[PDB]
Parts: sequence; structure tokens; C-alpha cells
Amino acid sequence: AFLNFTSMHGVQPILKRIRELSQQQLDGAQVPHLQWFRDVAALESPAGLPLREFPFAVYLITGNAGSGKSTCVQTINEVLDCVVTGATRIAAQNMYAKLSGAFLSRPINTIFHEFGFRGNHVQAQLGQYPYTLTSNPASLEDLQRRDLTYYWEVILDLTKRALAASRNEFRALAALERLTRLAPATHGALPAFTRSNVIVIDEAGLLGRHLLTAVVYCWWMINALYHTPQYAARLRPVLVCVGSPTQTASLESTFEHQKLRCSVRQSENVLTYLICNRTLREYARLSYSWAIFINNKRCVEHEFGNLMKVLEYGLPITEEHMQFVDRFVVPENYITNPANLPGWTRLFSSHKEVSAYMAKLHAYLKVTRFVVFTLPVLTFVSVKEFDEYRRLTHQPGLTIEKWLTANASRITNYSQSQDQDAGHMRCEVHSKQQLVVARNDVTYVLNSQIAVTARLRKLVFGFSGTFRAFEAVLRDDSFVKTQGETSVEFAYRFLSRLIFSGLISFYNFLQRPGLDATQRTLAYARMGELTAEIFYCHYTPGEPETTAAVHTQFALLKRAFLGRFRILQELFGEAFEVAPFSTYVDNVIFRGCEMLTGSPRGGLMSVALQTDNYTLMGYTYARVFAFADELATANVAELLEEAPLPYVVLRDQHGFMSVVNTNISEFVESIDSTELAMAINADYGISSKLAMTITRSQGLSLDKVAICFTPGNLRLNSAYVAMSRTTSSEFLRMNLNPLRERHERDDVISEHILSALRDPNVVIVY
Amino acid sequence: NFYNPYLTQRHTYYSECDEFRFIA
Amino acid sequence: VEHAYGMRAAQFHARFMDAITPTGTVITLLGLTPEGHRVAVHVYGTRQYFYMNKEEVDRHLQCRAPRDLCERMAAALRESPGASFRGISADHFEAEVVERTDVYYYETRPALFYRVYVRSGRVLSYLCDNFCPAIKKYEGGVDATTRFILDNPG
DNA sequence: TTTTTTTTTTTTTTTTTTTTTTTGA
Repeated sequence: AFLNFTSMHGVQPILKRIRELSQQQLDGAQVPHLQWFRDVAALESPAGLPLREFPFAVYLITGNAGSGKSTCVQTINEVLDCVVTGATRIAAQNMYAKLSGAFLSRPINTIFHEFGFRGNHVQAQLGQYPYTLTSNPASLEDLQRRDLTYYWEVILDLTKRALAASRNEFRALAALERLTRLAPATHGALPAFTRSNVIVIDEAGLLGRHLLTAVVYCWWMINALYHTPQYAARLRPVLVCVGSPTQTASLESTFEHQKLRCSVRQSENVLTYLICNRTLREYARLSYSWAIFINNKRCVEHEFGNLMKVLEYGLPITEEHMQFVDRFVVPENYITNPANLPGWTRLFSSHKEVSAYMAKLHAYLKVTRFVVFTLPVLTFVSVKEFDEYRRLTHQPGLTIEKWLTANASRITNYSQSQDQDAGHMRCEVHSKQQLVVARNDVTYVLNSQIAVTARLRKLVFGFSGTFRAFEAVLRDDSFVKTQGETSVEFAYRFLSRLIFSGLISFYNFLQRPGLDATQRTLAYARMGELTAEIFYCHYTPGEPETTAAVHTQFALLKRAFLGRFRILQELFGEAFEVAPFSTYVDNVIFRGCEMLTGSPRGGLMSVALQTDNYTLMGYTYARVFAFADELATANVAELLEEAPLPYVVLRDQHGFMSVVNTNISEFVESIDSTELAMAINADYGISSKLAMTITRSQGLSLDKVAICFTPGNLRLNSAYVAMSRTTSSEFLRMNLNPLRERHERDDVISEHILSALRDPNVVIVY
Repeated sequence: NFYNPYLTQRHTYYSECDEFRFIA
Repeated sequence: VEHAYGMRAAQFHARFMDAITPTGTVITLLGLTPEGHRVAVHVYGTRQYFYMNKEEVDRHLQCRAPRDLCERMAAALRESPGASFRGISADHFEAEVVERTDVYYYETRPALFYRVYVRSGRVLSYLCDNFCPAIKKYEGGVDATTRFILDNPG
């Protein structure tokens, strides 16, 4: 209870600064006019673009990752007007989890959705036009023009789409006597940037510098077309950027269309841009607008903490540190051997290394004999696409397999796409629908804690747990809360159906060894006594579309099971509670990996969450029209009807089985400024969470970690990121000692935090 | 395996007819 | 062979519904009782099966596992020219490693084979005519009735 | 003996509802 105290009393100065930062009116002339964004649309190339200042404010919340910086965000949300966003979908869901654990937070989306990022922008040439900054000292106008030229192929499209959409909106209400506060409510589906000027971007170090200006730019857009009351009040955006500046980095990928060499360079993140740019540190006044959270809560060690301090603050590496980290070094052939460290996540510094490691363990488990099962993943290229693109690349000679030499990464979610063991691509022309299709096999493991990568639609088919676990679900109605408060009737219908379907399970437990004849006699006798105040008999299920029905018909079934669970719980003591209770709406038989959910009826249709830790179960086919929302896309929809698409089944933390949909992703990049839908990749998009790259590890914390370090490529920032993903130093093993080997340390942002920790106007929260 | 019988095959011979092809 | 959902309203007991979960062969014994009642004892559990030499299959498809073979089989039933094996999984084809001898010749030594339990024996007709036509399948012409008569002595 | 070439994130619009089983040469 005393843990929150420091945050509780130190976030108040933060709150008492963001308020004046958000309630500061700009001069009339400094407000970006609508005509500005009209001219931006007219401009074709980002060269004649006029030097235009877009005013903004910042407030920086830095601090160790997992330093509980979210308490500050929590206090901000419940006190201030704010639009909470996230740099990654995982981070956005993590903030939602930690904001709805205290009060109500509206669905937290990504900043990309907030400024209008759509599908076609994903693969867009974001680094093309040049800029010779008339700078040193770099004017803010020049920096903003650089960040708009960087994102010309995104800023221009956003401006054009927003502008050419037409005017009503707030313009209408404002003239009530010529009430815009009640305008976003009455006029719905309006962009969330029209109702607040405090934009919280969490884990903002995962965003490049180009985005910062972009966000501000977009803010003004969405407040100019709609003529928001904030625009009439001459308010300016304030970007509360929350993230770890020394545990997070942003990378830019460019693909050269002749060499087929996809390159990824390092970039300046928003945090580093704001901390280390003399122009932004003055305009935004970071000295009076910086909060550093300094405590590592999860950590409960002492020497582990000192090492984190020296690595994060750039302190000199001493002999004692070398001797401490010496106790973690385990051989190269010990980490890579799958027989060792079971259940420990293994980090490598190369995607090829992860592709090697995942394959060897697959062989190990398969030979030793979970189940190493094989599941189809396909691809769909088209003849016209690879005809025209080959024409435009100045090289019309290129084989399709050579097309898939590197664009397989750039055809779907990169993370799992380049970190999966898979077969040989069977690229066969299926031009029936004018197409050429590929076919490989992404072997998984059976019954492992896998994670959903992309956005999937979960369809819960039932619960495979214990009688006690299902009694708990009904008692607290936790399941109902996961579906949201606006549509509770749908959640109550399916639970009702389950209870009327799971009555047979009690009768199987009736056949349990070690029970007296009269013990079972009293069992069935109390079953009869409860039927007297209720045997399945012939209960009439179902209800009309009425709110009262799901609070009367369900109320009976909820009380029926609750009682029934608790009834036999007392009769058989702990044995009944631990007994496995499986409830499904259909005859579900699961021999080996293959499952069979018969014919679905879409009793409860929901959306799987990426953060939710699921468990791989098996690939039932049971073609559901719920996932078959297929409408190019129809040409492959016909083939998906042809070849039965397998729907992989996952088990959530509670234990409810959920059948999910597949994933489809486009590749559109070109060089002739002709973005055309080339290839759509149909696969599963699940990750093992057992092996990954250090760079991706930055995003999410891990329980047990074994780090495989490649010598020569040793960057102390990578070592710090890898070693900081786990709370306890006890469960940490490593290839070599990053402190004892030659390491390229880049301690430039470290001294900047140190000078920030050495400034009277910077607020440090313990 | 979950099986609840409370949650069959069609006879493909003429049990009834009301119209046919009168040849005689 | 009967399809589970086609017989979902049948309300059968255990062993008589899980055998036909995807589709399952049923050995129906037709006959009379001594009092003249026409009975049709629907026998369950009988599966058609064949053998392939263990080393030969291990080589020609690196089937480093009995189930790795089942995957190659279902991959073939997916690539099937016309969509007769929809949904087929790695569990319709249970397999084990048996220690049998080819009847041909006396010098023959008892090798290691895989005994591959098909269900729905038309899939065995495919997996016998189209699966790796350079490996030698042994008893893939023996229908499920003969497996029923022979496997049960008497 | 030179000798490489490492990592990431974003891509929405909704919650139910018409089933089919010999093919080849």
C-alpha cells in the first residue's frame, strides 16, 4: 500500500504542469490556417513546400522500462483531458490493461490510427526525397519540413484524403446562434484528435523522429477541417511522450528494387530527437518539462540493480561488474541445445540464428517423442503484378523464387515471417482466378504458450478446465467483463447455452474409482434433491432479444450451475473441484492434434487480443462463415473455398478454447510511384515466445532468458536490453560476458539523461 | 472429447410418391 | 464410411461416434436371429492398413518420424488433383513401426516397416495408387472386411 | 588467410446466417 506513495505524491507536479502546457493560447497569426493544408495538397513534390511552423508542446516521461511509469499515465487519464495512444499495438493493449485496472479508459488505439494511417501506407516509400537543411542553427521550421519531406508519401496522402473528402461537422454547431463541446458526442465516428490536445504516446521511443512533427501536423489538420473548439480557443498540441530512452530504438527499412537487398538502418526516435536536439530542447523547454521515473519495481535483487544502473547511466564498467556477470555465462552449445533450459526464452542477434534454433528443437522433440505438427501456410502472387513490376525494375528478368528470396519478409508481419521454420515454397500458377500461388509448411509445437501476432477474430467454442474454474468464471462474471459493457447480452446467451450443454459432465465423474457405493448413492440422491428444487431432464433453453431475458433465464442457469458446482464440491470435497470440466456447444472430439467442432453457429463472435497468452491446441477445419468474411481478395477467396483453410485453435489463460481466422497481407511497394496490390500472404501469424531476437525483445518482458551473443557485433545497448527483460537475475543465462568482451558502447543519450538528472527543473519520481 | 446427445440418416427409397410417369 | 455430423442426431454412445468423427468405416454384419429377426450388427474399430519399408520411406521423403510420413501423405491428399480429401489431418493416418518380412524369396530378412492405419479405405486407394509411387506398399489392396475377418481369429 | 551482411512498428469495423460425400482411362 506504501508502494504507490512516491508516485502518488510526485505525479502531482507533473499534472500541475501538463495543465498549463495544454491551456496556453497561441497568438492568432501563429495558428496554422486551413489554407495551409489546402496548399499542401496542391504541392506535388515536397520541395516547393513553404517553411511553415506548426506549434506544439511536449512533456517527457522517461524512466526505466517496467519502472511503473504507467502510474503517471494512470493519474493523467483520470484527471486530465487526454487521448492515450501507443507506439505498438502490444504497448497500446498493455496500457489499456493497466488503465482499465483502475478506472474506465476508452479503447486505446495506436497513434498511427489516430493520425489516419491505413493499409496502403504500410508499404510506402518513406525515405525518398532529399533535404539540404538551411540550418546550423536548425530552425524548427526546417526540422518540421525535413520530417514532412521524409514522410511526403504519407503526409500528402493523409492531407489529400482528409481534404478531398468534401462542411457540417463542428462548423455547423459552432453557428448555433451565429455547443461544439457536445458535438463529438452527437456527431459520432469523429476523429479522437478533435476532442483533446494532450496526446499521450507510450513507448514513444519505438517511433522515429519523422513521426513527431507528423503527429503535430496531423493534429492541426484534424482541428482545421472540423474547426474544433480547441482551434477556436487557439490551443496547441502537447505530446506527453512516455518511454524508455535507453531501452528502445527505432529502425528504418528501405528495399532496393534491383539488388533485392532490404536494408535496415538505425534512426533517431522521438525521445532521442527531443532530448538531443538543441532546437527542440529550447522550443519545447525540456528542462521545465521533463519527468524521470527512477525505480525498477519488479527487480528484487541488489547486484542486478547496480548492473542495470551502470548500464543505463553509462557508468564505467569495473572489475566487480565483470565478476558478477561472470556467474551467468553458460557455453554456446548449452543454450542452443534444446534439451537444456526448458521453458526459457532464448534471444539471438540474428533472424537466421532463430530460424536455425527453432528447427533443431523441432527435430529434438520429434525424434525423442508435445507433438511437432505440420500446418499449411500459402502465398498468392499474380502474373500481371510480377510482369509489370519486372518491367518497371529496369530488369525484366527475375524468377518468382528469386522474387520470394527477400519479399517473403516484406509480404506479412516481419517478426514471425523471418523467425519461423518452414518448408520449400511450391509456387504453382493457379491462374484459374488469374493467379500464381505458393505453398510451404510452418511446423509448430503442440501445447505451447504461443502469442498472437496480428489481429485475429477469436470464436470461443467452450471451456476445458475444472469445475472450480468454471464456478469462478460464473461467480465473478469475469468473462462478461472481457466482452465489454455495451453488449453483455451476447456474453450471457453463450454461458447459458454452455451450462445447459455441460450437464452430462457431472454424470461422467459419477464413474470415479475410490468412491463408496453409498458415497455415489448420496451423490445421485443430492442430484435428485437439487432437481427437486430445480438430472438434465428437459430444461427449456434460449431467450428472446430482451435485456431482462439474459438477467432472468441466465440468472436461473448461473444459479443452477453455481449451486450444482458447490453442491457436489461439498459432496466430493476437493476431488470434484479439481475434476476436469469441459463444456462445449457441440460434440467436440480431439484425437491427437486434429480437433472437430462439427458445425458452428457463431454463438459468441469476438476478437483475439495479441497480448493474451494463448496455448496452441490443434487445427480443426470446421469451416466457419464467421472467419469467412472474404469478399484480388475474391480471386483467392474462391481458392480458399477450394482448399479447406485450416483454423488453428488456441487456449487462453482461463482455458477457454478459441478458434481463430487466418491472416492476409499485401505487398505494394514499387519505384515508379505506382503502388499496386502485388501479393497477398495467407498464413496463421502465431509466435512461439520461446525464441526471438534481441531487437523485438525490447517490446515485451520475459520470464526466463538465455541470451546468445555473437562476438564482434556486441553493442552494450543490446546487452542491456537483453539482460533487462527479466525481473530476477537468478533466471538468466548468457553465451559470453558482454562486459568482458569488446563492446561498442554508444553513451551519448546516457550523458543527456545524466545532465537531466542534474537539473533543478527536471522532476525525478522515485 | 465432449459429447452431449441432447445437443438421423436419410432413406433414399420411395416411401411416398404423388406423381410419376404414366406409361401403359 | 459414415460422416459424424451426418449422424449427429443419431445420439450414439462412445466408440460408435468417435470412430466416424471425420468419416469412418463401419463393418455391418447382416443376418438373422434364430427366431427370424433381421439384425445388422454395425461393428466399429476396423481400419484398413498397409506396410511400407521403414528405411525406404525414411529415405524417399526423410520421414524421420512415423507422423512425418502422415504429414507427407496428407500434403499429397491436399495437392490431390480434385478435392476429395478435404480437411484431412495428420490423425486420420496413425502409424507404427512393425518388424515384418516380405513373403517373396527365402533369403529375405525381416525388415522394419511402418504399418499405416488408414480410415475411409478409399483414401487408402489413393494413398496406395498416388502416394510416392516408387515406394512399395504391401497390403494396400486388402479391404476392411478382410481385416475384420483375419484380425479377429475365428 | 580475409571475412562479411543486426535488430522494429503501424495496415478495423463488428457481434448471425443456404452442407456435402466414385473417380478415373
